Amino acid sequence: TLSLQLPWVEKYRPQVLSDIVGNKETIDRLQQIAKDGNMPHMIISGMPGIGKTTSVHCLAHELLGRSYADGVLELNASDDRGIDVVRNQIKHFAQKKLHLPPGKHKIVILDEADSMTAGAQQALRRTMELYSNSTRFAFACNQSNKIIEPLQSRCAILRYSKLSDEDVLKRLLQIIKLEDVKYTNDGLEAIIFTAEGDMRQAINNLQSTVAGHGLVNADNVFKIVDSPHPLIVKKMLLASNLEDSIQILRTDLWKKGYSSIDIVTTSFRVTKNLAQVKESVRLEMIKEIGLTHMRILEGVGTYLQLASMLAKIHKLNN
Amino acid sequence: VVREEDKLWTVKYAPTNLQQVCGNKGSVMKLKNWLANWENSKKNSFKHAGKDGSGVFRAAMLYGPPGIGKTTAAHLVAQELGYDILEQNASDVRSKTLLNAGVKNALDNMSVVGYFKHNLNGKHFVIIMDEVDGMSGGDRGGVGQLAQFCRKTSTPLILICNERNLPKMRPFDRVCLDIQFRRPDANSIKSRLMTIAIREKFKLDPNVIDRLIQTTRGDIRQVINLLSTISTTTKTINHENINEISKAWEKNIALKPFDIAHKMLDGQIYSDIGSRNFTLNDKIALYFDDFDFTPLMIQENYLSTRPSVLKPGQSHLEAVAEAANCISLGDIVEKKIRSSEQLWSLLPLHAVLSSVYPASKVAGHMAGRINFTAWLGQNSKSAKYYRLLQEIHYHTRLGTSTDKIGLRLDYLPTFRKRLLDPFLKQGADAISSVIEVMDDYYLTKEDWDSIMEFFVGPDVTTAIIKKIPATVKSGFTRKYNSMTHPVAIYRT
Amino acid sequence: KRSKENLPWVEKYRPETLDEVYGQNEVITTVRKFVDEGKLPHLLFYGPPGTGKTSTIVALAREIYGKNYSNMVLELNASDDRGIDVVRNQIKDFASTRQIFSKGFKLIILDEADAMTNAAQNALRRVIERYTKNTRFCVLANYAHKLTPALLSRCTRFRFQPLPQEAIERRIANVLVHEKLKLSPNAEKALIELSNGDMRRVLNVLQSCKATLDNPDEDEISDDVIYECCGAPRPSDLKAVLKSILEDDWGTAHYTLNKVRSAKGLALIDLIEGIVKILEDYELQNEETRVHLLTKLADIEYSISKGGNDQIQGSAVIGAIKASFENETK
Amino acid sequence: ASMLEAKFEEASLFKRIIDGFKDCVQLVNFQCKEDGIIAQAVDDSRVLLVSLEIGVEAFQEYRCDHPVTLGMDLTSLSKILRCGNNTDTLTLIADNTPDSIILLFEDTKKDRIAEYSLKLMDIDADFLKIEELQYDSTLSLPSSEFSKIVRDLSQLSDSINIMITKETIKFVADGDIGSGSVIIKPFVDMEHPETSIKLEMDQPVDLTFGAKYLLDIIKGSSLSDRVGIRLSSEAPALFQFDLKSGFLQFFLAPKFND
Amino acid sequence: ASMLEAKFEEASLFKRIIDGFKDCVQLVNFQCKEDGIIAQAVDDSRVLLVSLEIGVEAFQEYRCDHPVTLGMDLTSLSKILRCGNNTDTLTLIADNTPDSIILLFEDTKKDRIAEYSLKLMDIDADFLKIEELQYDSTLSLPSSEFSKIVRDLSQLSDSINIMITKETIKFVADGDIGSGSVIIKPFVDMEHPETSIKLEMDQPVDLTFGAKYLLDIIKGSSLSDRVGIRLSSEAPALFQFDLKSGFLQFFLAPKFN
DNA sequence: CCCCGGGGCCCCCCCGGC
DNA sequence: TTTTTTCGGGGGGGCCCCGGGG
Ligand SMILES: Nc1ncnc2c1ncn2[C@@H]1O[C@H](COP(=O)(O)OP(=O)(O)OP(O)(O)=S)[C@@H](O)[C@H]1O
Ligand SMILES: Nc1ncnc2c1ncn2[C@@H]1O[C@H](COP(=O)(O)OP(=O)(O)OP(O)(O)=S)[C@@H](O)[C@H]1O
Ligand SMILES: Nc1ncnc2c1ncn2[C@@H]1O[C@H](COP(=O)(O)OP(=O)(O)OP(O)(O)=S)[C@@H](O)[C@H]1O
Ligand SMILES: [Mg+2]
Ligand SMILES: [Mg+2]
Ligand SMILES: [Mg+2]
Repeated sequence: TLSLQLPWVEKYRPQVLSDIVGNKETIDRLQQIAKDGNMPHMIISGMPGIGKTTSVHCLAHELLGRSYADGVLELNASDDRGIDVVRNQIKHFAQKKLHLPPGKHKIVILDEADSMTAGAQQALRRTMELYSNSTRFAFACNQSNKIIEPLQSRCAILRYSKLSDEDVLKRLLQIIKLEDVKYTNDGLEAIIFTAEGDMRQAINNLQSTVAGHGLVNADNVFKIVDSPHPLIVKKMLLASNLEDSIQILRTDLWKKGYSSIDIVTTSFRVTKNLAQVKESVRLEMIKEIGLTHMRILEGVGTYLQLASMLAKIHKLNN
Repeated sequence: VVREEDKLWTVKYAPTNLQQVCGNKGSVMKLKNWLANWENSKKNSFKHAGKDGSGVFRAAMLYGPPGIGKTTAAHLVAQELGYDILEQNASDVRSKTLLNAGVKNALDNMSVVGYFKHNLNGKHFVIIMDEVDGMSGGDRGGVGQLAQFCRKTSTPLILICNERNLPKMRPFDRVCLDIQFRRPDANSIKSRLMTIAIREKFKLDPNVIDRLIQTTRGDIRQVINLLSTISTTTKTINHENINEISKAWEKNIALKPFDIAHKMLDGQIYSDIGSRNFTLNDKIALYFDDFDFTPLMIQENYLSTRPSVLKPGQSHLEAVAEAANCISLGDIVEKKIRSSEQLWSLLPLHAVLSSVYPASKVAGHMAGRINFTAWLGQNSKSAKYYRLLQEIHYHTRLGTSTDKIGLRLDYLPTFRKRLLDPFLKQGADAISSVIEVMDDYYLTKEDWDSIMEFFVGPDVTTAIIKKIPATVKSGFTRKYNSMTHPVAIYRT
Repeated sequence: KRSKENLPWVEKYRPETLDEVYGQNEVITTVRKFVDEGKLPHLLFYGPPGTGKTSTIVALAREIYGKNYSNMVLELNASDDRGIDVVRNQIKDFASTRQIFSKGFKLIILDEADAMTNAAQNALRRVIERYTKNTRFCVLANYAHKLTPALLSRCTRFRFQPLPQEAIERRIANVLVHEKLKLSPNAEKALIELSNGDMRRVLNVLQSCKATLDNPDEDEISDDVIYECCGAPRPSDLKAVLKSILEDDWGTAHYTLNKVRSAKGLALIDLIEGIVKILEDYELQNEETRVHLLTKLADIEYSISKGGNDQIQGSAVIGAIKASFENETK
Repeated sequence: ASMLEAKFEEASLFKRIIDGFKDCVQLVNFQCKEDGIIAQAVDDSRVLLVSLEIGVEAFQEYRCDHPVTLGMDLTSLSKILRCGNNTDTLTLIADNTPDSIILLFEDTKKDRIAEYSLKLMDIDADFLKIEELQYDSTLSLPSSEFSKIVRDLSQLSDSINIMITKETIKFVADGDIGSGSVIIKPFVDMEHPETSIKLEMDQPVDLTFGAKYLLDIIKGSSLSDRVGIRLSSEAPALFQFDLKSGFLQFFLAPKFND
Repeated sequence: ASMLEAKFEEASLFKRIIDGFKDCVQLVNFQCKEDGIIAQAVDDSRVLLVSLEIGVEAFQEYRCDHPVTLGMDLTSLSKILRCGNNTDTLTLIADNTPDSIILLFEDTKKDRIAEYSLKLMDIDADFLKIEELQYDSTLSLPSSEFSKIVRDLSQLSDSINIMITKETIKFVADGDIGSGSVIIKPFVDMEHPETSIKLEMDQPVDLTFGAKYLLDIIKGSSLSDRVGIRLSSEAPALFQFDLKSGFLQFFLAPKFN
């Protein structure tokens, strides 16, 4: 079949700021800016799939109305954003003459700005300062640290947080009512639990479950979305008896096709974020995990190495 | 044409006069005095230093943290004295070729716009090279060209940067008059903040201003931006929202090496409650703020603390030994990372082995001042001496039977008794004999001097050589220069 | 390239249609359902080597486009340059342009995407998002830790399990029918045991076993043939070595190990691995025994991986097992 | 020098033919048979299809016993062809089960022989039938004018939109610095029947194409004085340059309208 | 398309004018009044000033209802102008308070029209009033001779010194690799009045100039066959190229003594 | 026959985890 | 209160030289 069904993440992409769930204070501030005007230079940072690009695009659209095509310059990682681009194309756009309503300005949307080089960011400083009377800059990124401090000083920082389960449930129920999707409470709970606050992941998983099995229940959802292996690793590391940990390693991870490198990296991350355990014990476990990781990187990616790592961790925890 | 209500406050309330700039009054006055006496220094060829000592520098270098007002201060001092400004920034191309083409021709050229506009100094150029820190590159980046121009220029030159303590700024070590801009005090900025709040018609508590200034870390521009964004919706900045505003606008600033070392070696963060507040992820991120120097600082400063995390029955020396062992393991991991395999995925592990774990084993209160790593200079000195040893060894290859290490450990102590001791004992009469030995091994006077520096401990030749009468050394030099000598490596 | 019979069995038996992919019924059924109703999302196939990921995606491409799929899909792998410039130009042009031949959607297959740099993966995000209406992406991977979270968020994940026993048996039966070969039940059991869920190993070992027979038309492949061609220890050898280690003195154990190894030139690594597998089923009273066994045997394996003295390593294995089991008494 | 022997009386014609599409594709399969040579290639981005045909009337002599497929890298072939003078005949030679192709430049007047060998490559490409389609609009115009228009419009945007309406052909480009639009109308001059613009329209069309691909395509103007453009909605655009015996065709897919 | 309509009979003239000084300045303000077009620009180094005047007589047609200003990036303008044929009539079209200008290339022998739109730039610069100054020395020489002299002396030194004295013009380019000296003697030829070197000399002058600015200036040699040079003791040197109805002037600030 | 535009190498400079 | 090692990738400056126009 040569036909394609439009993904719901695109079919139901919010078109106004009112349709964005979560981060109520930030969305309210953006709505106030849009209604009033005089948008300042801004940087929006957050985790994947929470509504940063959506928020920026909605703000630009509602601010510029019919002048969106002429007054918005969008550049992302898929485009060229080198020093030459910043020095010529962005500067030309900033210097461009364009009559706008009394309190509107041209907008440069640098999406995924954390991937820009230091030279381009340095070049942007004087362009931002000189033409602030007609152009304003909006950055969207996952890691705000990558933005050089001089740019951060000129921008307003609007940090986004993970969406709560309530907002995810609300959006999922809205989409279900729109699409007439048969569902059960356990299915939605499983979808939300596996999404981990990522709206895009939740919507994609729901659509995949509906396409593959129709009924959105726990069984079908788990048949589509696998159990997060980080939780399996956390269970493995916190097991009381070494036999239980070895059984988990052999049955839930090794026989499921997970590579040793993935297992060791996940173990390192989970041990790092294991606040329940004392810091010194975590440091010892991290040392052992690093030894095993180096051994695996040298090419000995066997199950015996992982079993030995588990045994050493068990000895440490005793 | 542009309505004043559509302008950013940082533009609306920009300092229009040198007396309107808050803070760093001393540096501003120093820059004003230096630029006002540039002609007087020129008449003296920049030789007679003045009362302030700013008479031997033909170019000023303003540096400080972001947002203090360096650019505005430089521009205002330029205009007040009547000069014409030729400003460049990272938005322009400033490579070797472009620098040699555009700005090189303006360092001694009259200003046509200055001629047409018309003070006695309105036809001259004050070149302001802003954002020199952004001049990415080495020899071709133009940084070296600007350093050279700071040594040769017929008109005043001003360079503005942020991090002067950067390797790329080394060519400017001593070429310019340094001028520091520091985090302005809260009192200086409070008047302007109150004025802006009054004009913008929103409630600002005078006490809250101090917390706001602390949040931005002395960044006036960021303070005004925060004020604008807060007043957008919340026009009542009371004491019930100080924490929320401060936490929403806390700039994420990468700590500097000394600050990283001080924070990592503090014993509070390694306590149960301190660890709960400052987590292990936070410590790893602190390492990642500067992963090239953090391990070096930890290694340098992990023996100069009073620990507060010692275990019952553990002494300071045992904790130090454990930290040293983990530092060695971290060094091995680092060797693994920077190899042909490029195993950068082990970088987090290194963070734990090189910095976090040893620091946690000796964390406490600093017993002194945080010192910069001494390994870099020692490594450079070792490389220099190894190059000298290689040169000496390959000069004497035809006569000896050994490797360079064998030459250092065995041959040189005996060479000393035939090269230096006879001068100390016989005096001038030891000249010819010494040269004879120098001829048998293709040794040059430079080789003699280099050899005389390798010795350590009880056989250091510095004072001994310095004590030789000048007549003997002069005779040695003259006799060496007045005769033909053999050559070993006759490259053609 | 004369005929299909001049190809190695791994390539000669590559599945051509989804119906020939075995051991992945869940994934195959789900993807077939997606394709039938035109509801194909962006796909990620994560799995260990030789499970059928590339075969499955190529078969899906054939199912969608037909015999001329090669000119209707954009396939890139580790052997090709996939830098940021390639993503910006070639992938972007393919994703934003109509098909030359048909009027259907466009498929991009980034095989071995875990070898792609972070910059290219980041550049791919907006390409994937912007052209979803007419383009779909398929990513294939063995190591998920090399994939950026942003890319993972945009794809629906399917895990290819290690091939179950039954799929391997059925594929072996097909191969035996095609090649006119006889396989004994014990030989099949040993082949499945040594495969570890990888079809390529099964096919290579079977081809070697066929080459090892004097008269393949009538001669049958037995477990002895499998062990000889693969040069692997027999279960009896492992059991005898373990019994000698656990029940005899040092001299007898050393002599038994040396004799067993020298009889067929076995490798110490294979003996260690087989003994570890056997010991994994032992019910041990004390956990310290298992801890010491695992740690010491892992150390010996790591040392062997770098070379060293074989005799010292074998004596180390014997001593480690003896010392570890000394703790079971009390 | 037994199976395939094909002599170009002028060695420059083959060089021009190769140069017409060497920047579009790299690996090309040449199928030589009794009635001449054919070739089909697809660009790496799979957006452009190049189809070349040369009949036996284009050779001074031509002999092929059985069909032969020669896989070549066009860069190496262009390098070899650049080593031949314009006054030398060029013979292509191939044998049974060939691993190489021989290019022989002969200058009888100077009695100069220059023989080169190019190793063949195994390309698994099956000639895909370019099924004929009843296009909505078909026009023909001098190649030089089309090249000039394409080059001028490529300076403004990376996409060029062609609109065919009753008695009008419009090329439009929109970019960061500005926009441009060139409008032409069918015009016939009996005095000089080489500058004429001919159009036959059945349904108006509007299609956008990448500028880089058009820039690559216009490089075939050195082969013919005229270019024929066939456009139809829901089908690739065909750009044909006619040779003495054969032709060079470019099938370019339009950009998705979304 | 009502406010400003300026029809050049030949599109080549405007392209030549732009190419004359597009390599010295980048963003230029063209003010169109009821008399013609005036443009003033200053290079990045603020050392060279470019003045351009085109009168109403230089157009096939000209109609400007109200005075207008247009800020243009010369790079984009040249890019557009290269799209016109030699035998094409050019039309610059603008409306009230324009955000863009329309360049129309029209052909009469062939019924083909090419319309381009150029986006205008917002340029904030101060118009310097260049009052007339009685220069000490006036010189008129063929453009080719001056261009050759400048290009010959440029590669020797980054700076060129012109000394005008009684019946003598000396160009010296002493540098690092070597030195160069070229002496021109005023003379008049009736057979070829377009080759004469004319010098009106009042006070001796010795001025040093940057070589790159002379290299940029010589690019205007195409516009005018003969270039004029007006020099003073310290005032900027004026290099003028005449145009059928108008002129292109370069004011260059001399190097300080 | 000579000058100018623009493709292609060549050389050097900086990053690298979550 | 100052300043190091290696592949591979990516970027950016610098020529070089073929081609095409005049
Ligand atoms: N707050 C939200 N409300 C409604 N839909 C959302 C929200 N966030 C994400 N989505 C949905 O998921 C899709 C993707 O959202 P995005 O805005 O692209 O997330 P993102 O923050 O830009 O992810 P990254 O950082 O670029 S990987 C949207 O089209 C929406 O359909
Ligand atoms: N000392 C100051 N007094 C008053 N306003 C200041 C001061 N410093 C900064 N500002 C405000 O912030 C704006 C920018 O000041 P700048 O002169 O650009 O500081 P800066 O140190 O040069 O910033 P960098 O180093 O280029 S990031 C000014 O227009 C003022 O509105
Ligand atoms: N499910 C399967 N069914 C039948 N044969 C298989 C299957 N999986 C692998 N094979 C066989 O092994 C060969 C390789 O299969 P592939 O599809 O290439 O596995 P793969 O997972 O893509 O390998 P990687 O990830 O590149 S190491 C096939 O040609 C088949 O002969
Ligand atoms: Mg996004
Ligand atoms: Mg500044
Ligand atoms: Mg594969």
